[PDB]
Amino acid sequence: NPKAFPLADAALTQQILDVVQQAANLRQLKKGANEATKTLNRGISEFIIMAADCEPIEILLHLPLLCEDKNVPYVFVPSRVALGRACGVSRPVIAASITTNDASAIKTQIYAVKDKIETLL
Amino acid sequence: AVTIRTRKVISNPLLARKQFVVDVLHPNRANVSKDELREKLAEVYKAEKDAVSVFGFRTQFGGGK
Amino acid sequence: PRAPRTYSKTYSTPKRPYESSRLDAELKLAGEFGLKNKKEIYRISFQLSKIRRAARDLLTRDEKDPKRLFEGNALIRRLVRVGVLSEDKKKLDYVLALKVEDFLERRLQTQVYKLGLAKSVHHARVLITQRHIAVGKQIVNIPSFMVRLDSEKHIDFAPTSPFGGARPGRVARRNAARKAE
Amino acid sequence: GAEKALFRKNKGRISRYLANKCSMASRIDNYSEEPSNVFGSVLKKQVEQRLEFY
Amino acid sequence: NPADKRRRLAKQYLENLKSEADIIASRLKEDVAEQQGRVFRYFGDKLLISEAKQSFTRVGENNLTCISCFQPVLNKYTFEESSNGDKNKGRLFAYTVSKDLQLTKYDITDFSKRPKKLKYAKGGAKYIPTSKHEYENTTEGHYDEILTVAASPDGKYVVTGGRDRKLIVWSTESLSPVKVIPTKDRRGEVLSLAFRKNSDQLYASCADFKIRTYSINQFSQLEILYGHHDIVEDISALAMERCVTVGARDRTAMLWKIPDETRLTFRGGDEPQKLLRRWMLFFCEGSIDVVSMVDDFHFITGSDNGNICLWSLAKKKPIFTERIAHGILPEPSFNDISGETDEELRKRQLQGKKLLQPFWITSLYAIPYSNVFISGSWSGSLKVWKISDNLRSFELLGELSGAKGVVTKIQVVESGKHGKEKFRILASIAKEHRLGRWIANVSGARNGIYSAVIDQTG
RNA sequence: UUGCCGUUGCUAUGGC
Ligand SMILES: [Mg+2]
Repeated sequence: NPKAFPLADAALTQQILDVVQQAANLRQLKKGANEATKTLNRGISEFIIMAADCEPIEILLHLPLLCEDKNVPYVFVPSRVALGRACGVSRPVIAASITTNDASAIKTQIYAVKDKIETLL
Repeated sequence: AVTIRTRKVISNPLLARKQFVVDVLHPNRANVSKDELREKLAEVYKAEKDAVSVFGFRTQFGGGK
Repeated sequence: PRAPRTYSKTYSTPKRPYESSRLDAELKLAGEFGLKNKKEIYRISFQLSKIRRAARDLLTRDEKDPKRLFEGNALIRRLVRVGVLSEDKKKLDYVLALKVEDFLERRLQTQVYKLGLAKSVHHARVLITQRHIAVGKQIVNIPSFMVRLDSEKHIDFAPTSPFGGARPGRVARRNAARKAE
Repeated sequence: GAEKALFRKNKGRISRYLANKCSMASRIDNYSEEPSNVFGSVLKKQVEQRLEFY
Repeated sequence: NPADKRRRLAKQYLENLKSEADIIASRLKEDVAEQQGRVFRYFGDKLLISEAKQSFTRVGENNLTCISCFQPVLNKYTFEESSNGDKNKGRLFAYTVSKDLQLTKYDITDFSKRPKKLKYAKGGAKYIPTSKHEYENTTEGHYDEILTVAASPDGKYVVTGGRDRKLIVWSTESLSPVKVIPTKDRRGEVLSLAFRKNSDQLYASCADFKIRTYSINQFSQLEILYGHHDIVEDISALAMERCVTVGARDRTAMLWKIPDETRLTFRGGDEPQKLLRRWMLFFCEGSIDVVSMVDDFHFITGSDNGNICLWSLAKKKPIFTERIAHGILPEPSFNDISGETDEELRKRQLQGKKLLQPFWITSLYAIPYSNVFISGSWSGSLKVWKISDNLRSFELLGELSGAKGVVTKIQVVESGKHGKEKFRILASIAKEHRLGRWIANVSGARNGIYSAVIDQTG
């Protein structure tokens, strides 16, 4: 019913943000709504993360429209300041994207989180 | 650096001594000869070197302790 | 004289080694898991057969039998600990549903491959046998080493390994010395 | 809108900046059952502060 | 015979106690209690938070990032003060850093009076290294954000580092740079500094996932410590070499035995599902953001879920936890959550209380070997807590609402006789968090040093 | 007591 949906819980958000920090270290993270849009256009995004406290929320609702069209999992986190923190950027992030790479060193947990996100959807 | 940890310490006044198992962490080193172990234990327990005996030392597979 | 030290055979020859379907099966198992020979497959099969025969015998016993409860619970705990049996499947019936592949994946070789430390199962084998892999703080050189759930997260390059932060191996420093000279 | 100069060196920076603001403005309108002009006003005001800066 | 010498020193020391007055016997245990790594300053109950004289002093420089305070101390072993010189007898100094690349020192001797500026030094683009090589990053001044400051216990040097991957040590009297020690790492940005109490040893936490140990008197590097899987954000030290650190998102607090070259692991591992079941809002910890050692055998940490955790060396898990210590953030405004004209539609987007999140513990400082410690946030008040006698739990002693903004670093200074001691709390206040500017601008936040003098009566 | 701009006393705090 709410526009931000599904919204990850306190437990689930941690593992998602865990993958986010690991991805940032390995240059496998795309930060910001504009970048996430580009990845969805290219079909190189494993899944998309959004912040449910975006002010206003609407300016990132185009990712959900893109996502299930391309059959890409997505999920919302309560906080953007927290999301920006894990991203490694000194500013809040309302949306980010995990780039697809089957040769990545952190593949396994990416699929683990992705499986849960699919279940939540 | 090398560290010596004493475990399972028992006080045997029957034989007038203290027994224990010595674990020696020696990163980046082949092993510690009984002489250095004796002088370090003597310093730690504040006794004469001749009063310290050490034996039965085995380095685990892979080295380091 | 001194008392005997017991010994046992860890593998048994099959009832019919010459089945073509079987031969293809060991071809699969060796190829995918990079096993040196058939004896490894036979060993794993023998262990699995012992386990499942014990499970069957336990099942034959009536429910609530103290022997059944105790021994079945012990077997399930061990199988969960080694990781073949998943947490949500703690019943003796699913033990009978185990397969050789489950044990094979838990081998340190396969785990090293999956974790990304090696680019091939054979690369994993050569890395292990060359003393580059350490579980926790200890170095393991045995591809048949079985990894536990807790041990799985601690697999890493050994401190003494050149890949693990030690000095370069003999070839590297030899090449550097000749280049400097 | 770069063929009809809808958004139009320092001038070019404004155009790219304005284009971004127009993009999110479209997002608010499209995914809103009853869009309001409250955000567009401040968003345009944000452009104005960016305009005077250059 | 040196024992006679100890007897003379003990005899003179005994005469002092008689002037200070059972009472003599207790005070004898207290003075040596620093040797025994246990809490021995039980003054929380007698403390008077409500009557604290709070003051906020504005400062020009932006985003005051850290503060280091120097206190001369009488040494029982030699019965001499720690002052560097006879002029500095009983003179209290505070050093501050900011994101403006400026060092400033203040005189804090007079508790009743606000901090008084003495000297400053400023960095800028002039000090950028031309070489572009790590080992030649040896310019006299800073060029990037200065994050930390620490004062030597001897009162002879003050040392600062930041994102320039440099650690500059300056003379306390003139703030003259005497040595530059590059970290010699591409990502080795200094995040925290801690001086070993009553020693010249300095422990530096760097962003390259390592801890570096230096000797200031020799102006040389000693060792590097490894084991953290993420940035080492904070470090605390006591008289003993068991310095503690927290690795941020690795969610693991680490105690380093330097001479033993070993390291003890500490992890929270709390989960809301069990907490709710045992109850039958709780926010799961993401990262540990501050650490300070109450004791040689105990320490405390703050998280980014607002959880203050008490620890003991014996046990790996936390011994006591205080969830959402500083409260929950204000709810996002409905007028700004969505662009819908209808207000009820906007309220639905708030999604009840699910979007609510807790404050972060930006600062957490404990007076050494005491039963009281201070925590800070941008909630707008400093909270003072008291640990139980058994060291198994702690309670909120009180609050000080004077501070308004992010509390980058909290310091405490004491003066007066042993029986009658006045405690003055100095906390650097900024408009943005030290490590970066994630935080939304807090209404009213100002750049300044917050001061609160607390009197001790019972 | 502040880099700048105000208010408030003869000192204290509002904004960037
Ligand atoms: Mg070797």
